[PDB]
Amino acid sequence: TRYCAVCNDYASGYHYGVWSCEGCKAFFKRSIQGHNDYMCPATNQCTIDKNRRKSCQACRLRKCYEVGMMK
Amino acid sequence: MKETRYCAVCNDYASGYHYGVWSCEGCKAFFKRSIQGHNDYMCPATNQCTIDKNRRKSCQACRLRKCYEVGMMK
DNA sequence: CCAGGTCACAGTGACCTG
DNA sequence: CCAGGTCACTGTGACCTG
Ligand SMILES: [Zn+2]
Ligand SMILES: [Zn+2]
Ligand SMILES: [Zn+2]
Ligand SMILES: [Zn+2]
Repeated sequence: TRYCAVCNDYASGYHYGVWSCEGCKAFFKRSIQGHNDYMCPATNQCTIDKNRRKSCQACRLRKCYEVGMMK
Repeated sequence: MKETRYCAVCNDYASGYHYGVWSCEGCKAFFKRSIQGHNDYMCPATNQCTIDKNRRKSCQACRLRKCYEVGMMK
């Protein structure tokens, strides 16, 4: 029992370099294909979790990189 | 004197006066859906998000909050 | 006018393919 | 096993209807 390094949902495998859910995986995936900068609605410290992850993409991506994800 | 109207909620161009405040089509539809039943809205931060035109799709909780704050009434 | 409907559209994530 | 694809679902907001 492994948990997403990004949001802590249950991981599905080791994706882009860390343990991660299908959600963070695909998100990260989408991200590297090109995207306008994201915007945090608050102060750049959101709580990324299983639910809240859909809300702050900016924080999600940041956390994506922080925990390691890379192509 | 006033050249334009702005959305009391998000500050984007207002389109009419909906739910009792000048509002954009976005905030109007948002509020509409929200009053149409139970809502599980969450804040990803501390319940003090900035709702503007770019951050509006981001926190539905705070958006609703301001909807009510500024006067919207069903 | 406005309220409430509608629907093309974009992000999402579970699941498939290779 | 995984990366990268797919696509059913869902929330949005621009528009329409009554
Ligand atoms: Zn995750
Ligand atoms: Zn954030
Ligand atoms: Zn608005
Ligand atoms: Zn919020």
